[PDB]
Amino acid sequence: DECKPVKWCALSHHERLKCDEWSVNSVGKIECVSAETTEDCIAKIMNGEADAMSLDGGFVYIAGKCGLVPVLAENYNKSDNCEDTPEAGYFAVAVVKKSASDLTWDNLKGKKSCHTAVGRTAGWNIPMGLLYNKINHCRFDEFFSEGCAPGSKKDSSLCKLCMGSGLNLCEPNNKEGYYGYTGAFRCLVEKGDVAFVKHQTVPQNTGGKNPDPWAKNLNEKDYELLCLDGTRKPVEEYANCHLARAPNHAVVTRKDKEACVHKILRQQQHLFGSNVTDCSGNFCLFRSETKDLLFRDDTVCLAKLHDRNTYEKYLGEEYVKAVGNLRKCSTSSLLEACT
Amino acid sequence: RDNEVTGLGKLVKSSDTLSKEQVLNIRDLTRYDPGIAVVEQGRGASSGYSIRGMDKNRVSLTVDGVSQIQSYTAQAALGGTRTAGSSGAINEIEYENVKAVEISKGSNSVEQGSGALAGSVAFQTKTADDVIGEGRQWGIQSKTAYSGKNRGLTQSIALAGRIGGAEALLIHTGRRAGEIRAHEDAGRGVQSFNRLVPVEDSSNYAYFIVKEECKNGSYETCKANPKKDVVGKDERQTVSTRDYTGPNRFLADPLSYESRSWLFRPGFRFENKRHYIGGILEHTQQTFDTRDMTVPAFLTKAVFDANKKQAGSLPGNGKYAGNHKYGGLFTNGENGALVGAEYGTGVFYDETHTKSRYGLEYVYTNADKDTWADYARLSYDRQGVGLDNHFQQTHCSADGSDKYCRPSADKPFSYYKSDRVIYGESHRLLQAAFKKSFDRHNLSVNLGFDRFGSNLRHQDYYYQHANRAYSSNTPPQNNGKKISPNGSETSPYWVTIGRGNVVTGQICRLGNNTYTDCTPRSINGKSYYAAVRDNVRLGRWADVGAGLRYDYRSTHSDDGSVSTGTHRTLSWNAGIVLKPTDWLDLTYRTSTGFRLPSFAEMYGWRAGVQSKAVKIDPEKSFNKEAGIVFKGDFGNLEASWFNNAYRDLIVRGYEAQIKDGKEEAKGDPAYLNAQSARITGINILGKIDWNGWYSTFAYNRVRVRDIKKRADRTDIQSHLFDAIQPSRYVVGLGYDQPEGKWGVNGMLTYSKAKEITELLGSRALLNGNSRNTKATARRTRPWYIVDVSGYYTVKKHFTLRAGVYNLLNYRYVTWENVRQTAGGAVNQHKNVGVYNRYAAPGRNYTFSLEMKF
Repeated sequence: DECKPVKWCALSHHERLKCDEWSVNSVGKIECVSAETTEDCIAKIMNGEADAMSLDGGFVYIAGKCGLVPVLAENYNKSDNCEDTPEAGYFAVAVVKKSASDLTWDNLKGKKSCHTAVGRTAGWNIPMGLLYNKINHCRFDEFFSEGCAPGSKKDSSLCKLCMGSGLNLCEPNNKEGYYGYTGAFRCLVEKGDVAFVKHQTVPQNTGGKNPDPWAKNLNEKDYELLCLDGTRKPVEEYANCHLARAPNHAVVTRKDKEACVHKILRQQQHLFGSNVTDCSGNFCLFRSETKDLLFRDDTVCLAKLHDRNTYEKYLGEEYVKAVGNLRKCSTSSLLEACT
Repeated sequence: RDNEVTGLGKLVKSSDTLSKEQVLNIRDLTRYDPGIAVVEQGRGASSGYSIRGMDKNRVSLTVDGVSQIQSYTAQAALGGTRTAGSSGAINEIEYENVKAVEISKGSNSVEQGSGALAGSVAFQTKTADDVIGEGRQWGIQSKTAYSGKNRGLTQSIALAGRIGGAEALLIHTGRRAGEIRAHEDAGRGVQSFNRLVPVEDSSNYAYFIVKEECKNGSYETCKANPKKDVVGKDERQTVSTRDYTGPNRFLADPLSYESRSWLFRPGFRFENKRHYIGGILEHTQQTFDTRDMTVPAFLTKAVFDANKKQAGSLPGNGKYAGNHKYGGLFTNGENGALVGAEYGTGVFYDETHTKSRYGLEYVYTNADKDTWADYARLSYDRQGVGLDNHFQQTHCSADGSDKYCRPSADKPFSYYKSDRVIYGESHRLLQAAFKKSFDRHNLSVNLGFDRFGSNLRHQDYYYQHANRAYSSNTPPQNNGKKISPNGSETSPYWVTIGRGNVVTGQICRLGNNTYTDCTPRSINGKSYYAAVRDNVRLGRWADVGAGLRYDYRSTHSDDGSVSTGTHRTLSWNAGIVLKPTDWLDLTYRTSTGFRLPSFAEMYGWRAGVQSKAVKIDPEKSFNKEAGIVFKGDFGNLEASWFNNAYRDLIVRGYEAQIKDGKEEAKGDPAYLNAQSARITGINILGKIDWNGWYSTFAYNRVRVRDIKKRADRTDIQSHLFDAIQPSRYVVGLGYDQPEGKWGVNGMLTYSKAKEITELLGSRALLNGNSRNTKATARRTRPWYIVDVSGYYTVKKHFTLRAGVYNLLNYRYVTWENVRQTAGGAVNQHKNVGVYNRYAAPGRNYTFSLEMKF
C-alpha cells in the first residue's frame, strides 16, 4: 500500500549527515531522526518516533525482548545471489600471545584482560557470560587482577590498563585508545594477557594492514586462540576454537512497519547499493564518509532470513545461554523496563 | 537517388555508392555525413544510430519494411559479482545484401513507424535484377577487401540468373577481423601491476609438518625437519601493455569478429509481363568474442588484505604440500570460494547475433497508369533476431588468457563461472503498398499487420570451484596430558593437505525479480497500421506533399509487466518547395514522430519485490526544418535549419504529488514519461561541378535549446545529451574521368572538441534540492584527418580500389568512443583512468578488388 516514509536513527553527527544525503536522494522515501545513544535510539523506535535502524547481536537481543523484529541482515560476502543466501555471522574469540606462558581458559582468573567495551557483544557479553557460570556473581572487577573495560567505573580495576588521559580514560568512545576491537588488541600486545575480540581483529591489525606504529610489524602468526577445552588454535582456526558465534548486523523495526521497511529498503539498495557504486558524483548507501554508518561498509546487500524471523532464532543457540545467563544482571535501563 | 517525399533532410546511398566508397563497416557508412553517429555498445558492436540529439531505440532501423531488434538492457545484478548482462546491441546488416539505403534526419514516424523520433534508417534487400544487363541473361560478382585498422578481410560473392519468367539470386558474404587497432602512439610496452608472490614467513611460530610427508609413523619422528609457512608479498612486475590488465589499460581489449550471410531470392514472372511472384530467404550471423582486459589477472596483496579485514585469516593459509609455495597463497573469492595466487583470472564475452528471415512477396505492376494502381505489392515476412551474451570467468590457469580451463582436484584453488543471457524478437508481418498516379498527383498507400514477440531468457548460469581439503590436527596424547602445537620450530603444526574438492552451484533462481531470476520475460502482441501519403506538383513553380498514418498496438504478457495496447498513435507530415528559380529554390518540411516504450522499459524496474505495471505514454517528437538550395551547372548547394522538440521522454523515476504544500514522491520506481527537451541544428551541404574536376562540402552543427520536466515527476535525473556528435566539416576534392575508368578522391573531416554543456545536468530531487551530475569525466577535444582513395578498372570488368585513411598520422581520441564511459551507456566502461585506449586509428590502408561478369 501507500507505505509512508521510514525514519532512520543516526547514532552520531556523521550517521546523521549520511542519513540526510540519503533522505534527499531517496526523495523522502526515507527520513531521519537523531539520537544521543544507540539505546534511547532504539527507544525512539519503540514509541513510534523512528521506524528502524541496524544493530549488532546483543542489541538485536535487547530490542528482541522489547518486542521488535529483524527484517533484513547485512551481508559481507560476494555472491551472485547475495540477498537469497543468509550469512553465518562471526565468531567471538579470546586471543593471546603465542609466546605467553601457560594461559588457558580455566586459569584466566587473576590474569590481565583487554575488552572492547562493556555491554558490547564479543568483548563483554559472550566472555563474561561464559565466565559468569563459573563465578556466578556480578562483580567482574574481582575476577581479573586488572584490565581495560571501556565504560567501567573510573576507579574500577578494569580501567587500570586502559590508556588515554583525564575524563576520557576508560571512556566507551575513541577518546580512549584501548576502545574497540582494535583498541582491545592493542591492549593485548602492549599490556593485557587476554583480549576478547572478533576473529577478524588480529589479521585486521597485523601484517601492515594497520598503519599505526604499535601495529604493522605485528605478525598475525605470533598470536593464538584460547579454546574452551583448555587447548589453543591458530587465529585462522577460530571456527574450531571460540567462545560463541554472534550473528550479522541486522535491521529491526516494529511488527507493523516490518513489511514496509522490508519493501522500501530493498529498493533503496538497488538504487544506491553495491553496483551501481559510483560514490563520486552519486550517493552510495554502504560507503561512508568516515567508517561504517547506519551500515557496515563491508556491506554487499541486505538479505532475507529463511528460518529466522525471531530475534532468538536469529541470534542462535550459541549466542544465548552464553548470555541471558549473564543478564540476568544488566544495568541497562531499557532492558529492565522491557522485562 | 531521391526521392520519396519532397523537402530533404536526408541522404541516399546505393550499392555502387557504397562500393565506390569502400564501406566495410557500420562506422564507415556515415563517416562522411556529419551529425550521424554509430553509438558503440562497449563490447565492440554497433547498437544503433545517434541523430538529432538522440540515439538507440529513439531512431528507427528498417529493412524491407521489417523493423530491427531494439536495444534491450536488463537491470544490473547485485552483490559480488561481475555478471554477463544483456547484449543491448542492435542487429547489424550485411551491406553486400542491400541495394540503396535511405537515411533521414528528424522525426520520420510518418513513413517509418514507431522509433522514428530522432530520425530513420531504411534498407533494401538487393534485387535479382542486378544480373543486368540489359542483354546479359545472367551475372556474377565478387568482392575481396582488406581493412588494416581492424586487420579484417571480407569476401562476398553474388551469382544470379533469369530464365524466362523464373529468376534466382544468391549472395554469400563472410568476414573475419577484430579489435580495430589504434594510433600506434596510443601506448607502448609498459606499466607495472604488482603481483602477490610466496616468501618465507619470518615469524618464529611459522613452522609446520605435513602428514603425507612423514613416511615413518608420527609427529615426534617427522617433526625433526619442519617446513616454514609461506606468506604473501607482492612484487612489481613489468609487462608489455597489450599483455597488461586494467585499470590503466592503454588498449581496447582483444576482439574476434566473424560473420556469415546468405541471401536467396527466387522470383517467377507471371504470364503477361506485369505480375511478379517471388520469395526471399536471408540468414546473417555475426559473432563478437572479446576478453575484458580491464580485469586484473592477479592478486595483489591489497586484495588479500581486504579479505583478511573482512573475513579474517583462512585455515591453512601459508601451508603448502612439498615445495609448492603458491599452494599457501589463496584468498576469498566470490560465491564462497578460495582462489589461489598461482592462477590468474580472465573475463570473456562471447556475443553472438543471429538474424533469420524468410518470406513471400507478390508484385503487380502496370504501365502506363491504367488500373486502380500503377504499382501494387503484398509482402509477408517471417523474421527473427537474437543476441546471445554468454559471459564466462575463469581463475584456473597461468592466464595465459585461458577460457577453457576449469576447476578440478589437480587444481585445488581453481574457479569458474558462466552466465548466459539471450534476448530475441520475432515478427510475422503482412504489409501492402500501392501507388497510383495522375498527370501531377502521386498517391501512396502503405498498410500492415504483424504478430510480434520479445523473449528474454536467462540460462547457463552457475559456478564451479575446487577448494583444497585441509586440516590442522593435534597429535596423541598417549600420556594423559595433551599438547597444542603452537608452530614453534620445536613444536610445528601437524597438518593434512589434500586434493581440491570440486563443487558446482546453480545460480539461477525463480520469482525473486532480480537479476538472478531466470524466468523467461516474454512479451507478445499484435500491431497494425494504415498509412497514406500523396504529393502533387504545381506547374514548374512549386511542389507540395503530405501524409498521414494511424498505428495501433496491443501487447500481452503473463506477468505484471507494463504491457498494454498503446493508443492509436496518429502521425502526419507536410512539405513544400518553391521554384522562383534563377537556379535557386526554397523548401519547408514539417513532420511528427513517436516511440513506444522499449520492451525493457515495459519489463519495469524490479527491486526484488512485487511491482505494479504503471502504463506509460509513448515518447513524442515534432520536427520542423526549413532550407534553401542553389541548382545549376556547378551543382546544388543546400542550407538547412531545424528545430526538434522532444516530449514525454522515458526515464527511471518517481511520481510527484503536492500538498502541505510540499512535494511527495510516490509510490514505486519505474520508467515513466518525465521530461522534454528541444534542439536546433543547422546543416549545409553541396557538391560542386568545377568547370581537380569536382569537390563536395558538408557541414553540420547542433545546439540544445531547453530541457524541462513533467513537474508531476521527480527523481528523474535530467537529460544529458552525450549523443550529439561534435560539429564537423567534411570537405572532399576528387577527379574522375569521363569513362576513363580510373578515379581519385580526398577528404578532410574536422571536429571541434565537445561541450560540456551537453555533458551536464541535475538529478532534480524534492524542492530546490538536486545533485549536479555529468555524463562523462572529460571532453574529447578537436581534431582533423584526411583520407585519400583511388581505383582503376583495368579491362573494365575487374575494378581495383585502394585507400589510405588518416594520411597524416595525427593521433586523436574521437568521442564515440569515450561515450562508452558512464552516461548510462548500453554497456558502461570504468574506471577508465587513462583514456588512451579510446584513440582513433592511425594511418590505415584498405584494399579492395571487385570483379563481375
